[PDB]
Formats: sequence, structure tokens, C-alpha cells
Amino acid sequence: MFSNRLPPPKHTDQIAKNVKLDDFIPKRQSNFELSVPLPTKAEIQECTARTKSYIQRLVNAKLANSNNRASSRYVTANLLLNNSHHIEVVSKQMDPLLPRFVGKKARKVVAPTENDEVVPVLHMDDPNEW
Amino acid sequence: LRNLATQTKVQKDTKTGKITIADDDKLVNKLAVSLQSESKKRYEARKRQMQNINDKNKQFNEKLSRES
Amino acid sequence: TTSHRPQLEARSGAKAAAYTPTGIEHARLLPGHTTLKYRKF
Amino acid sequence: GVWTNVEDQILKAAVQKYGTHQWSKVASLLQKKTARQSELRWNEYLNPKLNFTEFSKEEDAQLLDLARELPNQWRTIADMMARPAQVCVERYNRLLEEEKEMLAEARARLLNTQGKKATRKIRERMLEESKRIAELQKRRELKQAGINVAIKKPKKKYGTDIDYNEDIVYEQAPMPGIYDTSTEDRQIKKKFEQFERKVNRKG
Amino acid sequence: DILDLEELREYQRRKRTEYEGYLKRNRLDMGQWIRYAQFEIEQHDMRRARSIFERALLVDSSFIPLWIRYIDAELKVKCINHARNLMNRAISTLPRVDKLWYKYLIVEESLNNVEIVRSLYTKWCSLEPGVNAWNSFVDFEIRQKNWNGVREIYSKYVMAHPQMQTWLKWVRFENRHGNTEFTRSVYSLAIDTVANLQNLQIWSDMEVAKLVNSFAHWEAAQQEYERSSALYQIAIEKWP
Amino acid sequence: GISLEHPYGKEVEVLMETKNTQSPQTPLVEPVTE
Amino acid sequence: YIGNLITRQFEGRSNEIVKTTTKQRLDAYYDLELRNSVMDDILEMMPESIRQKKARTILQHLSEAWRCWKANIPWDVPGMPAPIKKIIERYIKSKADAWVSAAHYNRERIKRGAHVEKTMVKKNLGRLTRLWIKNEQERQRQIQK
Amino acid sequence: SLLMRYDTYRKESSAFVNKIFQPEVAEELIVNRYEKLLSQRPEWHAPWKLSRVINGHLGWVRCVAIDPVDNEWFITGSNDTTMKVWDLATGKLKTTLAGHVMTVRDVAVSDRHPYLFSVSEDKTVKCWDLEKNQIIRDYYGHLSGVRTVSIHPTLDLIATAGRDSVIKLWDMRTRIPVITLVGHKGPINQVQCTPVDPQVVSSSTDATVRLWDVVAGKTMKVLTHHKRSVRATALHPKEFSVASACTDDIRSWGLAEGSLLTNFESEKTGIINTLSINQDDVLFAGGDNGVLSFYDYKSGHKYQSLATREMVGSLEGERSVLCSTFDKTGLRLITGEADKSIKIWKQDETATKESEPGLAWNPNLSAKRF
Amino acid sequence: EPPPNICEQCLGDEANIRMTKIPQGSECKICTLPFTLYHFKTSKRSNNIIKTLICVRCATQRNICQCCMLDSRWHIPIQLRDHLI
Ligand SMILES: [Zn+2]
Ligand SMILES: [Zn+2]
Repeated sequence: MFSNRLPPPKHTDQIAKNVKLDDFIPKRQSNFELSVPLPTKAEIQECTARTKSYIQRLVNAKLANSNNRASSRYVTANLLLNNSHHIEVVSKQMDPLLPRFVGKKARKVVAPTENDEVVPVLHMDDPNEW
Repeated sequence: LRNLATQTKVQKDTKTGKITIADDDKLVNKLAVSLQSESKKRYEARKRQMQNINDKNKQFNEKLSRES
Repeated sequence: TTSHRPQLEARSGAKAAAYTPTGIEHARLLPGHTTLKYRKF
Repeated sequence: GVWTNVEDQILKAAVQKYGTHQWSKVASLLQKKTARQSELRWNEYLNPKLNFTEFSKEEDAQLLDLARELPNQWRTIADMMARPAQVCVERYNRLLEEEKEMLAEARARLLNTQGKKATRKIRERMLEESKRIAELQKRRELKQAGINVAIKKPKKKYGTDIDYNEDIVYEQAPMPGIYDTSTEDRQIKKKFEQFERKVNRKG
Repeated sequence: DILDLEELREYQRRKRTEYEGYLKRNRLDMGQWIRYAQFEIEQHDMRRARSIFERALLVDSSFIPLWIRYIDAELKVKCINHARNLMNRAISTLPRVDKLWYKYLIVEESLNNVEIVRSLYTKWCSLEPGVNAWNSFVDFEIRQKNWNGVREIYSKYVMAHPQMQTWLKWVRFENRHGNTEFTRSVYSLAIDTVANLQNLQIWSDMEVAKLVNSFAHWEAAQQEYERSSALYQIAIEKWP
Repeated sequence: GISLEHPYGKEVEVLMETKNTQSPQTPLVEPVTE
Repeated sequence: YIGNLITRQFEGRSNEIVKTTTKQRLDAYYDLELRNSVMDDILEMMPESIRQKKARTILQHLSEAWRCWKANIPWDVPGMPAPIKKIIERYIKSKADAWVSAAHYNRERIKRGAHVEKTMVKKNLGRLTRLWIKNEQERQRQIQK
Repeated sequence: SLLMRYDTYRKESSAFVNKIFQPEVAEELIVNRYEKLLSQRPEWHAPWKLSRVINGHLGWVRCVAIDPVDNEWFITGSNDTTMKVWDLATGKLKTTLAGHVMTVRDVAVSDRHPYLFSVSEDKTVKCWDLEKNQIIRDYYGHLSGVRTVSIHPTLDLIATAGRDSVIKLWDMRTRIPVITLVGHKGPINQVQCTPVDPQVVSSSTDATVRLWDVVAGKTMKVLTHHKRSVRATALHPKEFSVASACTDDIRSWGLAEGSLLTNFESEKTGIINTLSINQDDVLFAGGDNGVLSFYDYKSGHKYQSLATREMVGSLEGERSVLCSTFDKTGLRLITGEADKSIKIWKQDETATKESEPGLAWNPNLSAKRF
Repeated sequence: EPPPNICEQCLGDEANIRMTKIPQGSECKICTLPFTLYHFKTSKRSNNIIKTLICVRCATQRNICQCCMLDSRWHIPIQLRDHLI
């Protein structure tokens, strides 16, 4: 427009692939009224039941493996190997006067921190005062 | 880039998925030698600066003189 | 003095998570207040 | 009890190390002085902040006025004049008319930076390296004599203790990227084995 | 000192025990980690050196001298592809640190692998960095004498950093190389954009004045007194 | 305005609460009854 | 009892005994948490984000400020940044308020005849003589002012 | 090329940016983002003003929790190791709960049980039966001082974290630490429990926010956009979103995805000690410098800046706001502060969108975060 | 918790094998950590009792049987396997 008003003259992709601009940009700035809906009760109750059953299995495992005989008060066999063999799994009754877990000891372990996925850090761009 | 100026193919292996670089051994060696020699120069310059009641105590007093 | 030092970082609880309990019965972990109360609603 | 010039120099050098709140340490150098006397000597003569310079005419006027407004209260007058008290009292009166051994101990103590158990620790390190070099040289003699004794590894302080030569102790390999490292891997292996043969034969 | 391989093993055991004890008692001393890795480089055992650098990164991945030491250590022993993987990882975890990008660029430039230098600049600039990266990219392409590449960069540059000093950089580049037609078109595009985007209030009034002032002076130096004088009339009509 | 009587101004209530106004045994949630 | 003993005999002792905060450990844990609080605040507000040596320097200034408060010496470090000065004075005032509260409470226990440790009595004597001299110094200075 | 394209466009001439410049996707250009940001208008919110000041704590007020059921009272923990329960209507002291030997750092009242949970710098986690005002359970196993507790909205479960850099989930009844979440590289400042996966959100001194799958014991997402320690966090009560803050940098996140929603206009606000989100889409941020900032949640627009004034005898550094909550109706803000007071703020009923518009909407393009 | 890794040559040819599981009953020969012990006999009246000597994660790391430490595909020892490859 503006330039027309003047008179005429007389005289490769693998580099840093985990990093993308779509992750730095906030999604809601171009649309304030974007909805971020709460989960419905059909989601809440389902995952609540799933999580409750899992947590109660962990409580049961902690209780049942303790040495207190009263712990069971509050506690709420087949395999196929190499596709050919049917295995009947039993667990014979332990001598109650022997230690319940023969291999169990207090031993320290340094766990390996293995991780295949690199995580980006996503920042943006007078010293005598400090 | 100034220092670099004064002195003067790609394939993917299907069986590993890994890139290969066909770069010249002369430039690889020269990059390694440049890093070694610049490290030596920095290291020795800092030594010459170091050579100009105890070593730590006088370093603390010098730090206090810089503070003032 | 060098035995006598400040805490630079605290011990991470991730280390304790790396191995299993060893079955000591603590008195404070015995059963007690075994039923949860709930509100009117 | 008169203060010597050497005692004054010892006190200043001691306060450079110990500050103005550790007078029992200062007095442990000044053999004939107590901590009480040393704090007095500092605070009233040897502290460099004290102004012993001659009074201005304005200061003489100020001092005479304060001596009327706060009679005999010379520590208060002195704190207002920002000068020593005995100076103010003398001014008011004017206007109305073998020791080498102690220094040797002083230098020895003050230039000692290490402390006791650190000194014992460096002594222990010296003794440990002495025993190590004993084993090394004995092994070398026996090797020249043609009886090849192996070097004894250190004793494990606890049952799970580590020998750091047997394994790369907590190996964290670099995660494999897009570029093929194989050629320079075999080059590095060549370099390492060459170095090992070299140290075996050349030392 | 050391006359035999067994004696070297004894020395290495003692030093490794020392360094590992101190790093056990205080892992956060990054300098201690660095000089332990340096010790293992002195032993020519690059597997141990790499492992120590990796563990040090696991203690603190944000510490830039540790990254630079590891990259330089790989390059010093001619392990270029290890260094390439490492630098790619470095920028991948810390893309906003200029030093890592420059370290990758300068080593691939020293090996005259021009295409991936260009690719590195392309990937860097797409992530909206500061002006230093764009300036370095135009410097790269002029030192390769890839002129229309410079034009493409400045075309994208002005839509990453739209303040007027970017536009005047583009008109400077076109002007001092003598490309008068390109110079006129870029100046005209600048005044077009400030007019069409006026209601967004991107530029100061002094800044807009600086643009049209310089365009008028350039047209006068081109001996187009009519066009330059007219330009001020249209600008005054637009910006009273 | 603001004064030494009312540093926060006339519109603001300032309380200096030293004493518990309930017996300590008083419940904070009343026990349910059915 | 016997179960825990025999468990220790076979399984061994737990690696991760967490000591609780008893009254012998109270002051040390207070110091650790206060130190971490000061360090969190200052490392968050500093523009340059330089950490490793700066932290050990800053907390020495904190400890010196506490000594000055107990001595009733005016803590004033030339060239200290004003915001960091405010942070340090803030934490010194909170420690001071807790310290004086503990002095009050232990004095009340002593004068009642309640249970107090032998060392705690002379500790309280110490704190209270600090507080009395501090108050007498404030009185003398206000008379002069 | 751009210039030949520009010339043919000039011939044809005998928004503009999208015809001459060519991204692959429209928002890649900065001008399009600023255009679509500047066209929109933030919602108006009435200004806040101080209603009441309560004194009675002997140390700093470190945490607040409202009665989540009847809105009748609120509880505060302090550096003086006590907890005090306050009548919200009159501001008067109901009762004092004395059960900790160090600073009470966080308090949470359960909406499903008559239980108060409290945590302290003395490493203990304690549950109080509010039908008796007595401790009934202790939860043991934190190596260091505990900084926060959050009560799970649906499960009989609590989450707690502190300087030991882990979140431990406890079954309320058996007092077992069922799950320990590992991955933070430094002290954890805030923990929020959530009714669906991600069921725990946590913020740390390592500058990350983490979203957790509690059954896998793994992160769903790690959020690495913050520069400093993420000291403050809050859940939005009516949309599936969390806000979080550094120094000068408040951000909002969609929990279903772990995606950045909003950057707030939080420049030059200092350390943010506390966040609270209103059901009226007000976000409150409490500064360590004592500045109360109020923001529109969906826009990020800082509609008000308000100064704390300290109790007369305080130091200047005691102006810090330390903790906050909205009350249940969302018409009172409670703040606990370093001057040992509680301040109650109410939204001004005399104001209108014409009478008091607040700070003007003018997003600064120079601050490229928008 | 993963299933046991036992080869057919260990299990034999009987249609059914009874197996006894003992959680944390044994310490692994390779890594010293406790593991879930499995032990069985090839038939009821065979007099030798076969047990897992190594844990499942050591076995998958090496691709070997827990009961005889031969390769779980090729049925050869680790040294000979790695030499062949
Ligand atoms: Zn194993
Ligand atoms: Zn087998």
C-alpha cells in the first residue's frame, strides 16, 4: 500500500530433536476462553477404584510380611513355562521357629540411574549491586 | 573464528540406524592440537599470574584488597 | 576445624527407598486408632 | 606494671589473629600479663581507632563546656569527645594549670596455622607414605634379586569394601547418540593397550 | 617414581580410593569431579574418564564448565563422533545456553563440515533465540558468501525480532554491497510493515522516525529528491 | 485517614487476641448423631 | 523385645535409622532449618544465580549478625547489598524472638520448681543476663538521646 | 524469495504479514501471536482492600487452612510451634493446638474426615481428631523437615514432602508409607493431590514441577520452564489446572496434558511465597517483598498491585507475605505474614468496571514471554 | 513380579511338574541380592532336587536358564556363546 504511494524512481532434523518451539509457547494466550474441563465422575470413580485396590494390595503386603503375628488381623498357582510345561506352584509351610525369609538381610545398594530420554530445560532470554 | 581464519559427505548405516561422517583426519587432528595448545597457553598464563603468613592467608588479604 | 561442618545438602530419602524393610517391630507402629471417622455427608 | 615495646607488638600481632573477644588467648603469649590487663592496654592505648592527636581550639572549647555540663563523668565526656578518657582528663588539667625468648614464642605461635590434630594428621600421612615406599623399595630389591614378590593390596575395613582397580566402580556409559563411534572406539582401545605395554617395559 | 605396571596399579588404586572417598563424602564439589576425570585421562583410560564425567553430570546436569570439559576431553583425544553425540545431547538438555551451541558450531566449522553448521544454525534460530544467534548466522553466511541465504535469514530474522534495528541491519547489508534495487525494496517493505501494523504499537515514534528518516536520506543520496521529499509527505499524513 | 490510633486506618478492625474463647475440650467438628 | 533382638541377629540392623527431634537435638535441627531458610531466600533473589562459594560466605554473615545481636553490637557490614541485609535482619529477628520466648518459658519453669535439667538452669542464667544487659544498655542510650 | 514475491504483490496492489511471509504454521511468527493476544480483553475483577488484622501468634504465620466444609473457622501454624484456630466471622481466637516442638510448616483439613493434618520442621507428621482436639496418629519416616502435606480428595490417603527430596504417600489408617515418589533433585516446596492421573503434583528447589502416576511410581511429565526454585503452587478449584511460581515468573498448566497454558504478567514482583486461585478466576500471588498481586487467571493480566503495611514495631523485612488461602465462598483472602499478623482482605463492593478499572491491559512485547 | 526362566531340559518331559515358590528364600549367586526361590524335581521319585540359583533379572541380562546357566535359546555356556558370536 504505502510503497505504491511514492512516485517511481527516475535514475539435519536430528539436531536437538527433543526440543521444539511448540513446547515453549503457552497454549491459552491466543484463546483466553479455552476450556480445561474437570474430569467427570466416570473417570474419578474408575481411577479411584483402581488406585484404592493397588494401595490396599501394598498395605496387605507390608502387613503380611511383618513379624507381628497380629498383623494378619488387619490384612484386608499355575504357570506355563517355555509354552510346553504346565507348572503347579505351591509354597510349603515354613518352620515357624526358623527365620521366615532365609535370604533376607540388611544390605545397602547403589541403584543405577539409567534413562534413555533426555529432558529439555525450557527457559527464555551493575554487578557491584550484588 | 579469527584464529581459525588466520591459518588459512554423510550416510546413515541401515544396519545400525547411525549417521557416519567422512571428515578429514588432518582437520580432526588439527582441532585436537589447537585445543591442547590453547589449554596449555591459558594454563601457563594463569601460572605466570600466580607467580607474581601462608599462601591462602595472603590470597585472602589480596581478596580483601580487591574488595576495597 | 574440619570435622565441624555445615549441611550443604540434606540426605535424600530416595536412598532409603532403594532397599526393603527389615522386620523390626516398633512400638509406635503397633495397631491403634484402627477405624477412620467420617463426616456427616 | 609497665608495658614493654615488645609486649605491645606481641599484643597487636595477637589481635590480628584472635580479634578483640579472646583476651585469654592473647594473655597466653604475654607471660607477665593477664587478659584483663591486655584488654585494658588495647582499648586504652593500642587500638588504632583511638585519636591521640592534638586538640583543635574548638575541641578545647567543647571539652571545657562538657566538663561543666557533665561534671567528673569522664567516660561520658570521652565518649562525646570521641577520644580516650585519660587524654580528656589530662587535657582538662593542662587547660586549667631476656625478652627475646617471649618474642620467639610469640612468632612461633602466631605463624603456626595448622593446629594440633591437623599437624598429627600430616605426620600420620608422612608415616603412611614412609611405609608405602618401604614396601615399594623392598619389592624392587627382591625383584633385582630375582624373587618376584607381588604387592599387597590394602585390608578391607568392612566386608563390602571396594577395590577400585577390579571394576569401573559405578560405570555410567554414555547414552548412544545418532553418530557411529566404532572406528574411534577401536582407536582408543589401541591407544590404551599401547600405553599399558609401554609402562610395562619402560616404567 | 613408577617403574612397573604393578606399581602403576598400586598408584592408581591409591588415587582412585582418595578421589572416590572425597566424592562419596561430598558429591557436590564439581571441581573435584573434574580433576578426578582429568586424572583418569592422564591414565589414558577413556572408559573410566567418560564414566566419571557421566556420574558428575548425573549429580548436576546444569553446570556448564563440566559439559565443556567433557566435550573438550573427547575432542582432545580425536574422538569426534563421541563429541558429536555429546554436544547434541548438551544442546538437547540445555537449548537456551548460548555457549553449548557455539561450542558445537565452532568445532563443526573447524572441520569444514559446512552443511551441518548451516543445519545447526537453522535448528537454533527456529527456537526463537536472542539476537546474537541471528547475527552469528548472517555472519556465517557472508563468510561462506551465500548471499541469498543471507536474504532468507534476514527475511526470517525480522519476524523473530521485529524492532527497527533489525530492519536497519537488513538495509545496511543490502546497501553496502551495492544492490540498489534490493535496498529500495527492503526499505519500502519496512515502511509498509510499520504502516500496516500501526495499531499493534510495536515501534516507538522516534523509532518509526528513524526508519523513514534513513529511507529519505538514502533516496536523496540515490539522487531521487522527488521520491524522498514525497515520502515525508505521505509519512506526515499517516503519523500527525 | 491514618493516625497513631489506627495505623491501618479507620475502616480496618485490629484485634489483639491473647485468650482462647472456647474450653480446650470443645470439639471443632461436632460429633455426628444418627 | 526378643523378636527384634533375634531379627537383628539374623537380618542385621536397618541401614536407615531416622533419629527423631528430641530435646537434645532441638537446637541443632533449628539451626539447620534456619540456615536452609536463609539460603533459599538469598539464592532465589540474587540475579546472577552463582551458588557454590557464595552460600558459604553468606551464612557466615548470618552467624556474625547473630553474634552481634547477642553482644548488642550493631551489625553493619560496609558494601552489603540492602535486600540481603534485610533478609539477614529478618531471620535474626525471628531467631531472637524464639530465643527470648524460650528464655521466658524456662525461667517460669525454674521458678515454679518444675523439671529442668542442670545445664538448662545455667543456660537460662546466661540468656537472662544477656537480656538484662541489653535492656539496661537501651535504657542508658535513651537517657542520652 | 521474499523480495520477488513482494514485487509481484506490489504489482497486484495497483493481515498483510501472512501473505508476504510464510511460516509452516501461523503462530510461528511473533506478529501473529502478538496480534491475537492484543485483540483479546481480560475479564474485569473488583479491587481488594484490607478488612481485618489479627495479632496473637508469637512467631511468623507460616500456613493457613480454611474449614473446607462449613467455612466457619480457619487454622494457622507458626514459627512459635503452636497452631491457632480462628473464628472467620469475628476474627477471635477459638482454641490453641500445641503439639509440635518446631515450626508448623503446613496444615490441611480433610473435607471427608474430621481430621486436621499438620507437618513441622521437627520431621513429624501428625493427625488431629477435631472431635476431641487431640493428636491420634503420627506418621514416621521423613529424614528431614517436612514442608508440606496434601490430602487426597477421594482416597483415605495423604501426601507429604520436605527437604529429603521425596513425596511419601501414607495410608491414613495403618500409617504405612505405601508409596515413595523419587525423582526430584532437591527439596520439595509444594505438593497438590488431584482426583485423577496425575494424582500428585509437586514443585521443588530443582526448578521443576512434576506430574506423577502414583501406581507406576513414575512421572507423567516433568515441567522445566521455571528458572528458580518453584516455591509456590495452587490448584484451580473449578478447572483442571495448576498455577506455579518462581521469582518474577507465575505460570499455569493443564493437568490432563502437562501443557503450558498461561504466562502471567509477573515481572518485577520478587520472590512469590504463596499462590491462591479463586473460583471467580482471581489468582493471588503473595510477594516476599510484601506486594499483594492479583491476576485474572485466564488472561494472566495483573489487575492490581497492593502494598502490605507491617505492624508498627516491625523491621522492613517483616513486610513479607508467607502463606495465603481464599475462604470457601471466595470473597475473603486470608494471609499470614512475617509481622506475626493475619490479614483478611475483602473484594470492594463499591467498585464497578467504570468506577475502578484497575491496571490497564497492555502486554509488553519487549518481555518476550508475553 | 516376572515369571521364572527355566529351560525344557531342566524341566524334563513329564506332563506336570510341581514347583515350590519361596519369596526371598535365597541369595543370588551373581548379584548377592535376595530373590524368590523356585525348586522342583523332574518326577516325584527322582532323588535329586533342582533349584533356581540366580534371580530372574540376572538371567534375562545374560539370556540364560536360572537352574543351569546355559543360554536360554542355544543351551550352551556364556563363555562359548560369546566366543562364537
Ligand atoms: Zn541376581
Ligand atoms: Zn536349564
